[PDB]
Amino acid sequence: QTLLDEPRPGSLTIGYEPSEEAQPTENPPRFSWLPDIDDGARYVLRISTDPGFTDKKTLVFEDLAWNFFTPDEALPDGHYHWCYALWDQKSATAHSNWSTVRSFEISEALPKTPLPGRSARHAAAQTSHPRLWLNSEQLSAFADAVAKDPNHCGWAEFYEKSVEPWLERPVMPEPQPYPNNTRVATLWRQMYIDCQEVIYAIRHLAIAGRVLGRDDLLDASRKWLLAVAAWDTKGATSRAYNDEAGFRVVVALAWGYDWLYDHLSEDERRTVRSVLLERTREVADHVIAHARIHVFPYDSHAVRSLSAVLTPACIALQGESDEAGEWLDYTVEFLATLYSPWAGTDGGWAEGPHYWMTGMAYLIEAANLIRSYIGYDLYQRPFFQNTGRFPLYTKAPGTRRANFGDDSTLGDLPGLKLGYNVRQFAGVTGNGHYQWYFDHIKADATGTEMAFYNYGWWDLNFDDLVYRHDYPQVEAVSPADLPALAVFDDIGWATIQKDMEDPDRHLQFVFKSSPYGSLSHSHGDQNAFVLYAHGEDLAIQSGYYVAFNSQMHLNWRRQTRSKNAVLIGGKGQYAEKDKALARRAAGRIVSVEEQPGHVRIVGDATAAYQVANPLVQKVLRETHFVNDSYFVIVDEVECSEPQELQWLCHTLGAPQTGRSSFRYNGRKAGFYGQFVYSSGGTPQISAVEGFPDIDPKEFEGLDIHHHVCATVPAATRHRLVTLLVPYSLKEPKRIFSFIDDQGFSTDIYFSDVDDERFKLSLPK
Ligand SMILES: [Cl-]
Repeated sequence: QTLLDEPRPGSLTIGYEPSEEAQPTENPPRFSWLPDIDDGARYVLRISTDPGFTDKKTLVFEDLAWNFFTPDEALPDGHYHWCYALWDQKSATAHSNWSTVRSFEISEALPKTPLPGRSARHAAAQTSHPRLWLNSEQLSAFADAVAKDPNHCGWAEFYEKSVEPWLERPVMPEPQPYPNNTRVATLWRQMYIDCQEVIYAIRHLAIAGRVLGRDDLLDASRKWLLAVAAWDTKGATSRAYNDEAGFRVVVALAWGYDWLYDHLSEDERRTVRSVLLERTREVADHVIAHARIHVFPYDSHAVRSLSAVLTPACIALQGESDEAGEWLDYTVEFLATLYSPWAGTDGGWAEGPHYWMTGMAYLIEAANLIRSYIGYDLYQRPFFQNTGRFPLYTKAPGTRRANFGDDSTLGDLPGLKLGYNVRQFAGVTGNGHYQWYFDHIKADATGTEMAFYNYGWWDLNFDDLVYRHDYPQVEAVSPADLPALAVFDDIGWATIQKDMEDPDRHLQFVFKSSPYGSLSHSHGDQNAFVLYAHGEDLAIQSGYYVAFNSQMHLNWRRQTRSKNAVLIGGKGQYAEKDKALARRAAGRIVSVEEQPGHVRIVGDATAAYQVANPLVQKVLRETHFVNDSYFVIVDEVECSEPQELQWLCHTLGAPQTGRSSFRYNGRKAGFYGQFVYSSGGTPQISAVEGFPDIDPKEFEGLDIHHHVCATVPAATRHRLVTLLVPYSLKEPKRIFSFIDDQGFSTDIYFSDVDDERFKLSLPK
């Protein structure tokens, strides 16, 4: 008997799930285990209520191709055990010892989301073409419906905006290598934009041809398709040379092959298929063998190619490639089982809302294609049921700098695709708040549709056509009744929204203390907050995108010093390049409490500071949202040796400072901050301009931002209480405070101008 190797998990691998440390969130559970030493191993999985795994009480899933699995049926409520072994295909038996036994509970509260097995999915997949978006029955019904009314699903708008332009256009010439195979940003981008247009032309002409019964459009589509099929698979548009170009060529070939299938001669089909298979194999070998996302599921670049590239290519190829059958199974099973380690059960996305936009964009495409083709609906999984609200609470219309993480749009209004993604989730859930969000994001942002960051990535007219055909339209509902508080526990984000519909009263507050640390597109921003109030960005996410790996990115935006957060002993949270340490440099939401007039959120960022400073023993931050009007921030820090405390807050313009306060006024709103209590000593307050130690060429011609720094003398214990009062410039506000520090606790009494009161009581 072979001895099964059961490797230790790492910071960037899958874990062994389900278990008592990781109870299932769905029924049936999503199973994963680290693979044996032999990468060409097959597995057998056993599930039983009997931890002895007696034959009659046990479910057995034999001959599994991969180290992850979702069963095709929900389990009865109860207590279960599971193990796995290596499986010998020929003799039909386990050829290794059984793994560690792990346990889990199934209750009725768990959403029931089974994955139809390989046989059922293969049987559900029709043999005819087309397959992508519409089957032949649907295509027929849609053609009849467009014959009776050219405005059916907005077809007339789609034809005009997304088909018509390609009728005049000469077939895109094959992209050329760079001067001396040395990549330049302009040429790299133009190249993948060129390949994106090849998707649009081939796909939209073919669709128009089939919908309108027009052979001439089919002929025009075919012309682009054969030209692209003739491009050098080892040339400039290969995955190896420019993967962005390579990805797009595969998608173009897939839509053309699928929708022109019957229009192409058998020989033309052979030409296209051969090149489609060859290019698809390049992508599949990268996702499966190199990126190895079934072991390393955080690789979003590889997950994107699985979703956006593999899905359409493999669907187009079904029945005419055994390889493609296997790659489609992997794709479907991966999205059903392992997608995604960035996703929280409450709908949060650990990388932040900008990366939610791009990530969801390509997940949505895969899910829509798969639902149509085999009738399996990924959106039924609870993450997708919940995730529409993440951008609703972190990227509300009008907010520019009021969230966290890498954001290529930082400083601008929320991107169009955020609304479009959320509309998809409106369709799924029937939620009218999601529709409202779509309407308002679109209104604020349209006119940027043809800009390279949208046009080079998705045709929104096609998104519309597909959405209107596939989903019932949801009526927008005012966010006036939207819950003020949304907690995303798994990722450690807490958000408050007030008066979202009102441009003069709208508040967006977000607090972050994440178990994900500074990993990947997250920063050293645990126990940090951002604040948009009275319709303006006040306490901001600072700096500019510039580029990944710029000084602005690495030395400002990743670092705690750019955040509305504390520094201890002159040091921030670990935010360098070591991925394991980045993940270790973590926070967590300790508690959230809510009653009328008082929201209390507690964050613990101890590990986050400890990684870079072993002197640190405890780092807690409380944020109080008081009487729907102002904030009280409580910073509690313990160290083994005297360390000073710095309290930072960032703004678009220069703050003015005082003896125990600072103030910033923007265009229509403003806020003041006051240090009402500091056990470690009276804070010294400074206003700082710009981005220290950052190359000014990186932000040339752009306005500098500012921050206030309040420094408390070195102490082993800090308790700092900061009152933050936002206001409309039309009605500036003042909050009064009294400290009662006698007793076993420090009591702070707050009152407004109408003697409305709040009492903070902090045990000593
Ligand atoms: Cl979450």
